[PDB]
Amino acid sequence: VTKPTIAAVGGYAMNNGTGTTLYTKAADTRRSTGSTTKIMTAKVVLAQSNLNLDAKVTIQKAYSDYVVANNASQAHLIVGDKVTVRQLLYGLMLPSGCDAAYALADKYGSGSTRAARVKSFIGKMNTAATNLGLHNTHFDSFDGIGNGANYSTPRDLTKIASSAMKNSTFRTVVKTKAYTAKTVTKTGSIRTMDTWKNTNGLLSSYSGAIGVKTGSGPEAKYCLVFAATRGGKTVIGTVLASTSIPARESDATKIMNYGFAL
Repeated sequence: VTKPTIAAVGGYAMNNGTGTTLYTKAADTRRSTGSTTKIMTAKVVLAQSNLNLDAKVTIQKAYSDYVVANNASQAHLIVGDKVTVRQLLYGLMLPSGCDAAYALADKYGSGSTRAARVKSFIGKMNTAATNLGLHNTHFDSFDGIGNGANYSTPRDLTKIASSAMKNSTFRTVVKTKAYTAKTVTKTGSIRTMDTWKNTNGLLSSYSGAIGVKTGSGPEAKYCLVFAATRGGKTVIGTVLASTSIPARESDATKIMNYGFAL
């Protein structure tokens, strides 16, 4: 059809299976990523050699005080509770839990203090980007809150998502609309947390939708990394700095419809 007009200042889409570019709009112009940064955190974790999805992590007061201070989005994890790595991945990706991101960084970074392990974890995120051969991506935080040193591009981010989608656990989490965690309490009892719902509205509005993660920030504005399959063909892409929640959703709908019609 005809190229669609979108509100996002940055946009990109490709055939996930072949790598062929389908849509472009300032595809290689660097911008702030906000919470879309959490896609890489999940990717690094899932690639750890010492990965055990059933391993349990104790929620520290630090994770809790962190979201309060930066008034970040959270999964409402309760300090004292024991949560598995698998549950933390759902907490990170669905409601966009920055408290979960912190817990994952602290667990998989290497070092003797929490401060040292987060530093090491962020170093791992950048190494992963270099290994993907990226040139316009740099991380300064494990969640996207950090600073102006936290940037990427619509093309770079799409390649990061495509790489993560190669992991079945990642694909499973990302297409999940709702998840309810049953955690272990400080005294040993089982707690049913309030249900977590995925912030990505395409999972319900766009048929074939299968991913992947919304994002936002004071500088990043409204972002979304999307993916969908139809006729055995899957297009994956990114939209950076759209003007609102609904606008970001139609931007992506428009790009995907165009990509499938090419």
